[PDB]
Amino acid sequence: SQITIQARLISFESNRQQLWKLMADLNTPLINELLCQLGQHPDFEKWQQKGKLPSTVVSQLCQPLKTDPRFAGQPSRLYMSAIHIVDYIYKSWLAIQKRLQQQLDGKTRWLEMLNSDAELVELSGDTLEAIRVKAAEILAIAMSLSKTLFDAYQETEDIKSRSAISYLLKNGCKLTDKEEDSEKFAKRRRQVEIQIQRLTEKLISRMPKGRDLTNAKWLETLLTATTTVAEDNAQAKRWQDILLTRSSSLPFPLVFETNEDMVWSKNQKGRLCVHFNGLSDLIFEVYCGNRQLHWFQRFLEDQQTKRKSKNQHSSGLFTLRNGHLVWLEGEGKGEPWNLHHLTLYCCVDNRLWTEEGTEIVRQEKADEITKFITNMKSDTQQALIQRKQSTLTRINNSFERPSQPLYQGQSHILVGVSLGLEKPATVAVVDAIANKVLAYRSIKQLLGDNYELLNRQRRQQQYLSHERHKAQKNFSPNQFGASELGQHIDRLLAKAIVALARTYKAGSIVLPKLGDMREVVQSEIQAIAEQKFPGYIEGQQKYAKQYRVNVHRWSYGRLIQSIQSKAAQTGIVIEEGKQPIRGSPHDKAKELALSAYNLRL
DNA sequence: TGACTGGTTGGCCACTCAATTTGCATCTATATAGATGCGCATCTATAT
Repeated sequence: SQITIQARLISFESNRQQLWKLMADLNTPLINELLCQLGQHPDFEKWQQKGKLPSTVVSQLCQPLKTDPRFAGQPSRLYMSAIHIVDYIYKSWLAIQKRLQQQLDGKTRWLEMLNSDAELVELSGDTLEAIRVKAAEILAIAMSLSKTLFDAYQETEDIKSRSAISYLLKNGCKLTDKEEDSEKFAKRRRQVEIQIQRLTEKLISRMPKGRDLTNAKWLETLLTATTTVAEDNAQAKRWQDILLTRSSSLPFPLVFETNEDMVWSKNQKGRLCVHFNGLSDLIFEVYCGNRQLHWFQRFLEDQQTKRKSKNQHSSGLFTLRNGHLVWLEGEGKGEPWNLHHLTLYCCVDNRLWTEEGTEIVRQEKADEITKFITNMKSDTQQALIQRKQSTLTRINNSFERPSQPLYQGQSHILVGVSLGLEKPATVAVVDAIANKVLAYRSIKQLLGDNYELLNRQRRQQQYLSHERHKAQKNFSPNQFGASELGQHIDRLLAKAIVALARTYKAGSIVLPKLGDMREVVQSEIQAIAEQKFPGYIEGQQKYAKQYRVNVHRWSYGRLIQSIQSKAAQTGIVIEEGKQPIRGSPHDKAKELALSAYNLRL
């Protein structure tokens, strides 16, 4: 449901320079608090096993750095911004590492389980029919299915008769009469080996890096490498890998996770202003287009409404949720605080705009807070329960807000969206009780006046990829791509799909479980290419470049998110299902929506 | 007393095969104009 809106902040130099000095000084303990985990912390491998960072460890590394002679000059809210960012860095990276570990194991199982029909006969000492009969018994026992069969191979080895359980699993949890081609099986088993290899490589990841602004390592390395002689090829390359590294120009943003830690006001000139907790001397002026101003007026109205009411209304329902203050990169020459541009990005929960939507968040938080208090039931823990119960009481007192009746769709009408390489979207609206398609749309309809933009995107990707190649050979800085055009097209389709869902009173939009299509294609094309260029690895990589590149450029996750966002701002439910391997783009969309309807029970 | 601040859970070449075009040689079975030979009319001559 959340959105991010933005404004540039304007102030006189003294204020934009003082804030830069604090952020160039704050950017450094964001580096030192990474290193205090990256190599200093002894428990680190226990966290990599569990997949989660302990909720207090970054604060317990930061608390003694608050008096460090290098870091002591900063407000209490700038240290909380440091702790926030470093918590979110590790809390992300450990959660990436854990899903990779789980995938590697979850296929190391399957590379053991996957056997040819002849190997099952040898391993069982029995007929492939005896295996078909035992596979029929195992389905009769089971009737969670695929997991239950995996568990019944992980348990219940059963005098190697788990051979028949692998026979079900390789057949997609079904009986098969046909006996398989050993060349097709060799390609299949090789794809798993490739996925296993690729996972054992990706299992090791570069320990998350800090944004060093100082150039000190680079300058020290330059004067070392030019005046001294390396003792090894490894040392001479270690200096090369440092000297090639581009250094950052921007400090990490400030994060203000409490909405009240931004204070709003109106300037004499009638313009809006803002100030931050601990920087309450530095008034900043808001500059934003009238297409976004209504939120910045709402910020000040939410604040005035609470202050006019003796704090009896809660910022648990303030339209602003959190702010990220960032320096966007400028152009040309000048001091960093005169060259770059302070920009304030406000997280906003869009459903807090209206009274009917605010009531949803009131019920959502009142249920979550009630459960929290009953799960809790020590000294400061009682003070925390005072924060919570003052919220649980205050959240019932309403802000005066715009009214708009909630959208309601028919529980039987669904929009199916089918994504692919040639057709980025294609739509079928199904009445699932009639089994009747109400409408279909192809791309030429689904973004209408804008259909020239798909042809533009394909021209621009091809044109600009060649210009980047020509530019790199000359060391030109000019490096451009179609990324913002692809982002616009994915947003045009997201608006049109939801406008169509509203038009037909659909209860939900259905999006495919595409999963990691990029890795799957990379393994399939490799297992095939190894049969056509054996030993010539450069020829294996050249086999289907344009197909592999087009799959790595395929924006399916960004279109899926663009539709999710616009649907949840409108109130339409999102649902999911398996996308058919065969059929036209329409048939894919039709069967996808009907499948998601069948999954209701 | 209402402000401030602090808290905190595929490509380049070499080789092969079906085909399918084009040309030439060899029947072949009919169509068609010129010798050749009776079969009678017609004229001439000869005799009682």
